[PDB]
Amino acid sequence: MREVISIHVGQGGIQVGNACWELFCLEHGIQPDGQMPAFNTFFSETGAGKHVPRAVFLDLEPTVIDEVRTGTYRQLFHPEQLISGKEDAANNFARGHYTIGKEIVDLCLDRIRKLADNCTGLQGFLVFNSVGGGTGSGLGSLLLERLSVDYGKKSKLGFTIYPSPQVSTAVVEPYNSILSTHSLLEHTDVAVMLDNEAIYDICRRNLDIERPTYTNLNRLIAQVISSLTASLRFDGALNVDITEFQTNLVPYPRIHFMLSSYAPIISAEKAYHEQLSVAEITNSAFEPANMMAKCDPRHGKYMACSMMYRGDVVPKDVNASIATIKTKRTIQFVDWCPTGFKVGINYQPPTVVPGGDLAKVMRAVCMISNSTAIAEVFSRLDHKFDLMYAKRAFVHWYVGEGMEEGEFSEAREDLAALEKDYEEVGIET
Amino acid sequence: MREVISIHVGQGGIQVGNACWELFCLEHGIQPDGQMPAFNTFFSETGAGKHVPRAVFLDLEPTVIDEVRTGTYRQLFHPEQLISGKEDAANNFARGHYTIGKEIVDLCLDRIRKLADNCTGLQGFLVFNSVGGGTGSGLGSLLLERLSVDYGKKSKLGFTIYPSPQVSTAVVEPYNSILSTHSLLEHTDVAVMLDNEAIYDICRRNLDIERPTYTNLNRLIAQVISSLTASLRFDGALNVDITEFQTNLVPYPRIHFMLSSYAPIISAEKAYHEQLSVAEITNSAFEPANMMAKCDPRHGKYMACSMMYRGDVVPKDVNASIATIKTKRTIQFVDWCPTGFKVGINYQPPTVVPGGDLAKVMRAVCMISNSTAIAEVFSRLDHKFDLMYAKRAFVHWYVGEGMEEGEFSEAREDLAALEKDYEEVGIET
Amino acid sequence: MREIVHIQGGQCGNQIGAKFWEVISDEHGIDPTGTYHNVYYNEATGGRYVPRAILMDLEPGTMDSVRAGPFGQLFRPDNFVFGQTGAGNNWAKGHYTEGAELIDSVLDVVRKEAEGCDCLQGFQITHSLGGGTGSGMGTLLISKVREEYPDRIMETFSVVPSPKVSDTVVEPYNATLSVHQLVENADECMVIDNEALYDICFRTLKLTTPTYGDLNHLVSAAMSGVTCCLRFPGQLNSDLRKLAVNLIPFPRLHFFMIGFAPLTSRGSQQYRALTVPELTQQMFDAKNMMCAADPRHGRYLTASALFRGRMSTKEVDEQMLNVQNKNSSYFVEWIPNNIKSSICDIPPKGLKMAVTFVGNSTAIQEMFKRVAEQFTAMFRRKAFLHWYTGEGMDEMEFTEAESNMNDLVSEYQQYQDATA
Amino acid sequence: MREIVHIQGGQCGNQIGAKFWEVISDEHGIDPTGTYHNVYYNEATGGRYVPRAILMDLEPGTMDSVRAGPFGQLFRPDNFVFGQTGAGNNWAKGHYTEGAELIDSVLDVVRKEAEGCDCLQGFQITHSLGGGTGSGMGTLLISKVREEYPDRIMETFSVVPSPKVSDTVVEPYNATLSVHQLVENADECMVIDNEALYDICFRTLKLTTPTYGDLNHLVSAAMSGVTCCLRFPGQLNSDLRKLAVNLIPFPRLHFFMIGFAPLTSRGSQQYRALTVPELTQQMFDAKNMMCAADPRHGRYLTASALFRGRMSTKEVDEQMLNVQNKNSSYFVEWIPNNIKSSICDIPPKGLKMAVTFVGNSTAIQEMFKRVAEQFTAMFRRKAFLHWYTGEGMDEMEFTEAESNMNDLVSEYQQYQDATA
Amino acid sequence: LKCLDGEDLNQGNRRRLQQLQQRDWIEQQIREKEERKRQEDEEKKAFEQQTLH
Ligand SMILES: Nc1nc2c(ncn2[C@@H]2O[C@H](COP(=O)(O)OP(=O)(O)OP(=O)(O)O)[C@@H](O)[C@H]2O)c(=O)[nH]1
Ligand SMILES: Nc1nc2c(ncn2[C@@H]2O[C@H](COP(=O)(O)OP(=O)(O)OP(=O)(O)O)[C@@H](O)[C@H]2O)c(=O)[nH]1
Ligand SMILES: Nc1nc2c(ncn2[C@@H]2O[C@H](COP(=O)(O)OP(=O)(O)O)[C@@H](O)[C@H]2O)c(=O)[nH]1
Ligand SMILES: Nc1nc2c(ncn2[C@@H]2O[C@H](COP(=O)(O)OP(=O)(O)O)[C@@H](O)[C@H]2O)c(=O)[nH]1
Ligand SMILES: [Mg+2]
Ligand SMILES: [Mg+2]
Repeated sequence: MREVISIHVGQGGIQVGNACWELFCLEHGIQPDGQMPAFNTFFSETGAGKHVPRAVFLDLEPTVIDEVRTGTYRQLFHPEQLISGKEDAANNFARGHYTIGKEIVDLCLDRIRKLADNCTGLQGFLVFNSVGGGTGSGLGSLLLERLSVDYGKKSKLGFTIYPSPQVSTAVVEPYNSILSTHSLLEHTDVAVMLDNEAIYDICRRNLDIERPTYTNLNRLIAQVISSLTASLRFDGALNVDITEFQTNLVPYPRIHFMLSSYAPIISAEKAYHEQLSVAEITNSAFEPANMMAKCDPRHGKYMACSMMYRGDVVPKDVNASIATIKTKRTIQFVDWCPTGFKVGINYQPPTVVPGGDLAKVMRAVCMISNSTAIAEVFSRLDHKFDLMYAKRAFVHWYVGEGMEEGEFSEAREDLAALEKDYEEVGIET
Repeated sequence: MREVISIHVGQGGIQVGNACWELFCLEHGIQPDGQMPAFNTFFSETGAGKHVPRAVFLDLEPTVIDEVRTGTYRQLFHPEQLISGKEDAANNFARGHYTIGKEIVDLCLDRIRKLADNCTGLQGFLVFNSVGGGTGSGLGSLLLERLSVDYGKKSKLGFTIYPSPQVSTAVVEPYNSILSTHSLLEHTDVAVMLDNEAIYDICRRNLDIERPTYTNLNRLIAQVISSLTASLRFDGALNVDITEFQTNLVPYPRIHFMLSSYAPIISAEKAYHEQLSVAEITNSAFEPANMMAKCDPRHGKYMACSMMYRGDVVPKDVNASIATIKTKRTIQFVDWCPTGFKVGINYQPPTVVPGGDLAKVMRAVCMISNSTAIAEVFSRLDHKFDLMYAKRAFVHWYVGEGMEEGEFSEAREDLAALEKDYEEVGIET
Repeated sequence: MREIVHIQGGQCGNQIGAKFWEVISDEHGIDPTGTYHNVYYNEATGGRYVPRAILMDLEPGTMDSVRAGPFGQLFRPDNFVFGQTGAGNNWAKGHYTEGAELIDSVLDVVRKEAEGCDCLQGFQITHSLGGGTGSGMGTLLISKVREEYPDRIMETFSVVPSPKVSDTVVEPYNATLSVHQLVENADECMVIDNEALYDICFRTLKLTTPTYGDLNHLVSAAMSGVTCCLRFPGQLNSDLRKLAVNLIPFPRLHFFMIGFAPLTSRGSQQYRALTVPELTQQMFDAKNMMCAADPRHGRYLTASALFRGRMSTKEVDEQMLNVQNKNSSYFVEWIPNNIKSSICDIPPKGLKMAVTFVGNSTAIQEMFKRVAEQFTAMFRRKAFLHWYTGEGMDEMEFTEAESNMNDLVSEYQQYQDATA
Repeated sequence: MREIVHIQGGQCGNQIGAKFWEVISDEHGIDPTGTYHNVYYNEATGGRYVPRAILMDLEPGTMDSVRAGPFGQLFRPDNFVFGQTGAGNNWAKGHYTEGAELIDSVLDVVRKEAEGCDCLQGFQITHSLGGGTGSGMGTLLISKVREEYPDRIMETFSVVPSPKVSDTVVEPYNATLSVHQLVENADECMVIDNEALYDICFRTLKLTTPTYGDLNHLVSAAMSGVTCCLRFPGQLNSDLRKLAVNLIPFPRLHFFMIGFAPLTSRGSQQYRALTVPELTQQMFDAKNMMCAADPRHGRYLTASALFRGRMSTKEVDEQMLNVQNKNSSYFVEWIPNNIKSSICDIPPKGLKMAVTFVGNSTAIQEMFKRVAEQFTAMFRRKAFLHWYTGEGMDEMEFTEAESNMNDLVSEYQQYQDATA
Repeated sequence: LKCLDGEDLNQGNRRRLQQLQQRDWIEQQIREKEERKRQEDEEKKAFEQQTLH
């Protein structure tokens, strides 16, 4: 009577979803080919032997879907969930949201309707996508719109890979990343900011590797997602359903942009020389050098923190360490929210993916913080946007596909107002 | 329920720290490969079997800090407790004190904060810096500033190595030893002057070893510091504490510069042919010959004397020796301190490091003398400063790092204040 | 004769009720197969015993918490009102949207188990005041049953939001929105707070790893003791209505404090001396109770002491008189002999004497400020308010409730320091 | 009846307390496990006997001393109130800043151990006057309890620092700060110094290596002999208030010297017998006492002598008359028959006669005079003063405190030359 | 209620057992990591030889 749909769109979304399904099929004893030698949430009995995962993979460039169809888990999925287009995204918006995306959105909605009928105790969605791309934003925006006008009450869990400050893999990512906000606000309930440069540095210092790769990023994001859904999937002294998120992290439905953090991200040799109890782990969890987003909360405030402790952890130690961390001076909460820490416990430790660099440890804490510092990120992005739109750069590639140019400023209008709203909630009464 | 953090900056500091941790790991039988086949003040159980020491080792020069990273202790320390830069500092203060160290002190102070919030009853710090070393003096002064502005109430007991009055191992030391004076004076409550020529004479006239080297001096200093921490470490018929060590040797908060002495430094031949009575060991712990900081205390005056023994002693004998010492004439006290002797006993005789010329001895005495003859040292050192700053020699190396030379006169006047203060209090009422 | 039904709601309430049923089976000597080895249990074909406890909750997961644990086979499957969603920390779910969908069935089952009796002495609920499910569902249920049987009393062993160590963020809203009704239609609202429970578990027993099972064990033992002067004979018996008469001067000061004795660690127990004076001195202290309101910061309007075992009644009564005359300031003067006693003739299993202290004091008012103050800093900015605003609430429903809370606490003051 | 709570404090205080308790146990025939083999001890379930004593220290190390050393299993695991920081030989620390955080709990436990008594004859303390923890915390507790229980007495077995044999350097500050309070809230401050103990264990017993345990044992023997005439029957009984009246003729002249008899070396033990002539000739000796002050440099206002064992009282009284009428100068004239006796019926373990000589003399003004000097220098240069200022205490106190000191000795000196 | 098993009596055993298990897993992971690193180095050497040929 519990399940979630995991829609994976774009390119980064589908790869992090591949890694996520690796981790899931692992920890539930499922074999990658589908058979089996606590899973009604993600996987499901098919009707003949195997088990199929609740997921649909949309994409236009057939390369990644073909790699999945000929990779290791070829028998896992259902050959309909893998919706592969015919053209590419070309890193713009109207070619995934106005012209071509309409050729796939209806088939997507039919498949999603099938997945919904095949389920009973629905709880929400888990969309993964980059926004710095062309189809992860456009088709993602269209799909969000169709769902919000089709299903309604069920809350969506966006996981959007934004552009980091320095590292850059496309020159037009500010444009479409700003274009996607016009639809991220309205339809999406929870949006978890994930950058890459922060995860790069995280893999550098903690995991001691010096040649990290996208696969490692995806492994870590899969770990965070599994620790997110452990409460639905497994036991726990203090369980946290997926409604506790919306009723604990969303002061106003227009300010719901959270950012992640995870611990302990330690290599093998660096845990040998490390105590790593609950106190140390909840001290490390707040270190901005461990956040999964380029933001320094020292220049912001915290509204709420959902902390899920998986593994053998007693509650009284959590309460005491929470008291300590809230008593610190450099981590200040807002006055209009004096009690902020929503803590849950699960009696299962992490389950390391085989062949990974991470070290397996009896305890782990996953923090998801609704804060006010992330606002500056948006501001930064607008900066970039302006320095292009001041000279009308690349507007032709968008106007060529029916995209009425008057939306652009409107986006930088609406998003701009968004920033003021953060300036409305940092007001110490 | 009691711990102590040790910091080792500079080259000589990290060397004497290597020797000191060798002696410690031998004292509690902790094997130099970490795992063990009275320690919670120093070591900590690292969550899996073995132990880690409570200390950080800072040095911009990666020579010696890497030499340890590959030496016979790389399995003991934690690889994050070993901080290295990219080059040296080259003996000038402002190099490793304003520009370069500015980045490394952040990571250092972070490590120190992690250690602090990992310990329970931290009592004090124990820094080390050969003030002649540019990186040593500079980075140590920066750390002292940042800790005194961060921690506050906790105490700090430096153990610095000065340039000898007559012999020297560099030409610009009298510069970068004056600049550290204000830092070590205003942000540190204790200080213990050490100097090689004194220890060299001690070795050459007690142990008969004719050609000593640094490592012998460092082993002996390790012995002194172990006899210091013995009270907090082990049992004791009459114990002392750092919290009592400070408030029994600091008559005024700005005259706390104490010299040290130790006995008995004897080899095997001078051990077997020796009665080794408490009276003789105490009457030898006063001879200006074996004072571990070059001066003539007879021509000066004493203010306070801590006498921390170890081994089997008879308090009757200790007090009788104290009396017959106060009877003497060459060593006279100030008027304003009638009871000038604090003593302390422990219950673990000295340890012996295979690789050292010291002989196993049932008893031992470590004396910390807060006196006024120590001012003489500064005088001579001050002398050198004149004969340099008169002609601005080498000042351009300083100004070539952002430090305007005007700070020189400020530090010189600050030290002249002490040079005048000491020669003032040493009078009657 | 003088029977009781046991409604449980919310995760905390259901877990504490499970613990309480294990303790009751431990006392009356019933192994989990429901056989002997009418006040609480009920007979069934074959000499089986089934407890008259209806278990309700919005999320079904708690089933695997009440059936899996030991002694979980005593209950009957027809007494499980388990929905499918889970109000999820939201009050309005269990009171306006989802509440009214299972309230009908739970009303049916409680009526079925009520008519099966002959002398319904009263109800006693176990739930929380912070969680949406517990608060909302239990409050709606209490409302409807006080609208149904206005003559029988209804005790609630309802915990309160912890003063300092909080675990949720929407706490004060639920706390106030449930107090606004528990002040109206309750009789014995025994309040319990996790902070004081940890205080006891860390200073009175010197334990090291308190799991929720231990706090539940403690509060359930106190729950047993408070009414264990009825199941057994007594040199001076008592019941629920005696407490309800001797413990509330005015019809709205009905929020009590609970304490238990004796409590000793390993060493202390190896050295402690168990005599009525020592139990008294341990009982009337500050941190031997389950309410983070230091009783010296107030005065006891009244307080009952239920002793159990074989003691000397003169010693008990003389000790009551002595402790009232000794700390005469900490009590209240305009009610003479403001301390009440009661004595049962049988101690718990494994003991030889034990006391349960139930004090209606004016000290709890501090609590009803701090939590209330929390609300004032979370409602003056509409923080998280759109959720409750969306499910059918109204701003008045909040504000007046707050005022009511204020009113309530002010009442204590208004008639704490009064005399003639 | 006439119970006595024995508070301890400080390192030396705790050592002397453990020694005193093991001596009392080996007297009353109490094995180190607490079984026979109310004035001091207290009953415990199963027939155990726990000592009615409270330990205290600002550092926890001393804990694992008293539990380690023999006769540690007796003390109750609750009375071990302790701190972490440690006053660290700084009076302000252990009297205003840190110890003041624990004084509340120490008062609570003392109030719990004083309400459980029928007739509390008084208190008794044992603590150094130089150590921060001991002096500071003890004297604050003294002020508290003497503003609590005015009708009862407050005895302190303080151990003043002998100036010659010194162990600390900031000692005179603590000494004067403790004497300024003990002159105001105490009744019998029998002082002890280590010089006299070294001399005794070095000359009158011919020991070789006097361990601190041994001098502690000597002080424990004196302390046990002080009040023995109350715990056992006697042809001439005594207590801690007959003593408190036959001695102090002025509300502030309450500083006593102790003396034990008989003490003889092991090698000379089989030699000269033990009868009241030898006990008298050994008792009044200047260097037989436990105070570095030659009575030849003064006189006695009063001298009590508590004999233990069994003897013809007429011989005792005849020897008293003889020693007074031959040593008439040492006894001041304006008080007639200034010497007092009290004979019990049970000697200690081993011996058959015993003498506890307690003298309130005017010859211990020196034991402050010299200390006065030890202050006046170390103050007028403000030596180590800043360690006392930075903790809240203002310099002013020291000044006025020294005043009292002078006033004190001034008073003494007057009674040395008020002839009649 | 005289004694409650909810307190942990054998905390030392829990601590030591967890320590030993953690050391075991750390050893296994160290070994597999060294193996992987050496295999990567040998593959790089193979590419070196191909290019030289
Ligand atoms: N963390 C993470 N980010 C990825 C991954 N793969 C791609 N990305 C991000 O995707 C962005 C590249 O643009 P795309 O996502 O490929 O553009 P698109 O909208 O998907 O259009 P197509 O490339 O045609 O599918 C970059 O910002 C990447 O950071 C991945 O595996 N892990
Ligand atoms: N007693 C003792 N002194 C040492 C030892 N090693 C170095 N010293 C002293 O260190 C001082 C020189 O300063 P260093 O800190 O070594 O030079 P540095 O660290 O390279 O500083 P930069 O050149 O600026 O980078 C000299 O006075 C040495 O006598 C040792 O092992 N024992
Ligand atoms: N003393 C005690 N308190 C608990 C326990 N379980 C939960 N609590 C608290 O009770 C509150 C939640 O109440 P709950 O029964 O879960 O209702 P719900 O949140 O609406 O489902 C939270 O503040 C929990 O911390 C327990 O087992 N013992
Ligand atoms: N006669 C005797 N004196 C002691 C003994 N131990 C300590 N002393 C003295 O007690 C003084 C220390 O004071 P103390 O209050 O115990 O130290 P603190 O606990 O740190 O405050 C020192 O002068 C010690 O010499 C002992 O065993 N016997
Ligand atoms: Mg695309
Ligand atoms: Mg260097």
